[PDB]
Amino acid sequence: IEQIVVALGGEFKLYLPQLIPHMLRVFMHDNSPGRIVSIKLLAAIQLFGANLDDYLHLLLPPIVKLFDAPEAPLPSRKAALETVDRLTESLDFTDYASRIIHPIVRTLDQSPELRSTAMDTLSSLVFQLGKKYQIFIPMVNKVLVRHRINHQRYDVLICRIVKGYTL
Amino acid sequence: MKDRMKTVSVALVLCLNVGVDPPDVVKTTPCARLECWIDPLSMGPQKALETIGANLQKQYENWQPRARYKQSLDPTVDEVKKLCTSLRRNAKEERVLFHYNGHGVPRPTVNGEVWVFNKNYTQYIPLSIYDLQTWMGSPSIFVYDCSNAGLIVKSFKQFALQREQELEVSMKNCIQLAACEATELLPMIPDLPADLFTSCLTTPIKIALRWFCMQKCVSLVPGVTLDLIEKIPGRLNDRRTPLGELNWIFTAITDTIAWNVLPRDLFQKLFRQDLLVASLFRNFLLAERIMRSYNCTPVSSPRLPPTYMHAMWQAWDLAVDICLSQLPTIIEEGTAFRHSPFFAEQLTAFQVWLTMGVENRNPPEQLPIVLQVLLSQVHRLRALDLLGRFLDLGPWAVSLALSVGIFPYVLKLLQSSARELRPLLVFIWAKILAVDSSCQADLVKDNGHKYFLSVLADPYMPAEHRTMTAFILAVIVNSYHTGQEACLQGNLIAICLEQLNDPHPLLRQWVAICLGRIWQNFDSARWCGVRDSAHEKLYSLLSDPIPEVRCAAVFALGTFVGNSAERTDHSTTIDHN
Amino acid sequence: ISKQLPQLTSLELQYVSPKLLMCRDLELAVPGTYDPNQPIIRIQSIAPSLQVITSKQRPRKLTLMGSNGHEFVFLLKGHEDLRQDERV
Repeated sequence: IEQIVVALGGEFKLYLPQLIPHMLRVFMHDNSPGRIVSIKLLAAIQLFGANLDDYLHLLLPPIVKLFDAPEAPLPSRKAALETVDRLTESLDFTDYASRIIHPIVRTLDQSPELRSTAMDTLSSLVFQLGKKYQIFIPMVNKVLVRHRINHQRYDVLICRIVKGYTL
Repeated sequence: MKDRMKTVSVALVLCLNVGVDPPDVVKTTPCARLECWIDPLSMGPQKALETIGANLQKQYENWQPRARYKQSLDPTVDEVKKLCTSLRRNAKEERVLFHYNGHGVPRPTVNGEVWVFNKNYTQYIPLSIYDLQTWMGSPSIFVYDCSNAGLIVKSFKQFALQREQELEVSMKNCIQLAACEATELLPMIPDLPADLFTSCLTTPIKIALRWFCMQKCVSLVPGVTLDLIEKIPGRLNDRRTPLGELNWIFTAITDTIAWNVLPRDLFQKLFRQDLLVASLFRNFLLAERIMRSYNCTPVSSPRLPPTYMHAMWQAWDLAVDICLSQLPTIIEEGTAFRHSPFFAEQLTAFQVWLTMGVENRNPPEQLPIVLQVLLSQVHRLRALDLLGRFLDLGPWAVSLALSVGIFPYVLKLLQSSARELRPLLVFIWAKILAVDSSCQADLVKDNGHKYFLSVLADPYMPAEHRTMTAFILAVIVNSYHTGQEACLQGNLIAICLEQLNDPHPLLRQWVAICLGRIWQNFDSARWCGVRDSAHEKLYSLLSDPIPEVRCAAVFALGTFVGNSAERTDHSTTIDHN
Repeated sequence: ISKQLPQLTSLELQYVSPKLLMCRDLELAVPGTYDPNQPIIRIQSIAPSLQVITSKQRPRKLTLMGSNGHEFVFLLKGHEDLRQDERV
C-alpha cells in the first residue's frame, strides 16, 4: 500500500474507499504482540497525505481512541500522537478542535511519560487555528499550573495570539 | 490611492515545438494534450502553432483589450532580445508583462538558465536569467508555465540581490507567478488540459465547471455531465444570461476572500491598483485551490497566506449546485431562466449584523459583496439603504467604508435621472463629507453640485433633506475659489433668500451660514447680494428667539462687511448704513 | 489555398457532415457484402474521423462499424470513374 501510494499521485483518491473498512477492522480487533500491525498502518497513514480530505471524519476517531486508552502499550500511544502531529501539516483541523483537545487534556493526567509528546502535538494544532483557539485558553491553563508543564513554543504562540501576531 | 499605474504591452513567448518530446519526459498512452483548448495532433505543426498563438491572444484580450500584444513562437535569443528591448523602449515607465511557456524544452537548471531553440531547430540553447532581467525594465510582471518553476523565482531573487551587492563596489517593483515548486512535476492526467495553470489564470469559469463535474459531490445532482456543460448558454458579460451570473458571483466571492484574509497594505497594493493584476491575482486563488488536489503548489513573489480552507468556498459550491440543476429544462424544453438568491441572502445577513453590532467588534464579512451590487437596477435601493444605515454608527465606519473602496461607485450614481435616489445619496454624501472635507474638489470637477442644487430648489422636499443639502453645499464652497465661482454661476443667493424664513430653525441657521460663506473673499458675490437686497432680509434673523441663528446671522453680516475693499463711495455708503 | 491545403491531414465529421454523425443502427447493408444465401449485415455507425492519404489526389480512409461486430475499411476516391473496374 505504501509503495502504491508513492507511485500514484492525486489519483489514489479513487481507491481508498475500497480499503477503508479493512483499516477500521484492524484498529478495532488486533491480537498481535504489542500491536505492531497498528504501528505500521499508522506509518502508512502518515504518507497518505493531502488525500483523506473526504474521509478524515472516518479515520480520525479510532486513532484518538488509541492514545487515550489506559490499557494499551506506550509505543502505540506515541505512534498515534505523532501520526496526528504529522497529519496536521497538510489537512484542516478546525471542525475537530473539541474532539482532539478534550482527549489530550484527559491523557495529560494519569501518565507523565507522554507529557512532552502530548504537548508537542498540542502546540502543532494551536498554529493551524489562531483566534479560533481563544475559547480554550483558560481551561487548559488550569491543568498546566497543577503539574507545571512548560514549552517555549506553546508559550510564545499564546502571547502572540493574545497580542495579535503570527509567524 | 495616489500611486496609479497601468499595463500597456504584452509579449507571448511560446516554446511549443509540436511533434517532438524532449529527452526528460516519458508520456503515458492517452496523456494530456489540449493546449488553449486545441488538440495539436489533429493538424499540421505550423497551423497548430499559429492557432494556439491566436487563441492565447484572444484569451488574454478578454481581460485587457487596450494593449499591444506581440507573439514569439519557437524563438531564438536574438529575437527575444529585440522584442524585449523594443517593448521596453516603447513603454517607457509603464508596466510590462512577460509570459513564458516551456512545455517543449528541457526543464530549467540550477545555474539560472532557461532553454530556447536555434535557427535550424536542431539544438537547445541556454539563456541566462541575468540577461533576461537586464533587457526588461523595472516595473514588470512575469508568468512561468513549466515543470520546476520555483528555481526561476529563486534565481531571480539571487541575481536581484547580486545586483545590489555589485552596486556597493530590480526586484523593487517586479512581480512573479509560478506554476510549481522547485522539486515538483506538473500533473498529466488525460481528463485535464496540458496547460492547467494558464487555463486557470485566463479562463476561470470553464475549468471551474469542468473540475466541479469531476468531484464526488456531483452525485447530488441528477443528469448533469460534461456534454451539457459544453453547451452552457449566455455570454460572459451579460449579467442576465446563465453564464454571466456565475462570473459575477465568482468575482464577488474571490474579492471577499481576498479582503478577509490579507493585511490592508498588501490588499491595497495587489487588488485595487491595476485591473489586469487584480484579475490575475483573483484567478490565482482558484488556481491554488484546484492544483492543491493534484499534489502541486503554485508560488508567487509577494507571498500570500493559504486560503484553500476559507468558508466562503463552500458558498460557491452551493451556488453552482443550484444553477446547473435547471440546465436540462432550460436547454431542452425552452424554459425560462430563474435568477439565483445569492445576493438577497448575503444582504439579509448584512442586515442581521446591524441590529446588534453597534460596538467595535469584528467587522462584517459581507462589505465587499454589498459594494458589488450598487450598480444593479434590482438591488440598488436596498443596498443603498443598508449602506446609509451602516455609515451612521460613527467615524470609524466611514473610514472603513472608504478604505474598502466605496468612493468611485457613489460618485458615478450622481449622473442618474431616477427620482428615488435623491434622499439616500444626500444622506450618504452628508455623512461622508462630515468626516473628510478634501473631496470637495472631486465634487466640483465633475459637476456634481448640479444634483444637490436641483434638490435644494424643490419646496416639496422634506426640511431635513434640504438641511443636509445645505450643509453639503456649505462644505463644498468653503475656502475654495473654484467652488465659489461655480456655485455663484448656479445662483445660490436667490435660493438662499427664498427659504431663509422657514419655521425649521436649523435650516435657517445653515442657509445663513452658507450665504455668509459664499461671498467670503469674493467681490462678485457681494455685488450680487447688494443688488438683490439680501442683508435687508438677513436683518430679520437678528431677533430670532434661538441664539444660534442670531450668531449665524451676525457671522454672515460680518463676512458681508469684510469683503468691502475700500471701493467707491456707493459701497462705503452701503457699509455705513 | 495552395499554401493552406498541404496541412489538412485529417477531417472531423462534425465540421463536415453531422448527418452521418447522427446515424445509428441503419437498416442498410454494408457496401459490397450482400449475398442472397448468407445473413445480412448492417452498418452500426461510422467512425468520427477520416484520415487523408498524402498524395496529389488526396483519397480518404473511411471506416465503418458493422452490426456483426467487425470493422470494415474503405478507400473513398473522387475525380475518378470506376465502372470499367466493375466490368473487369
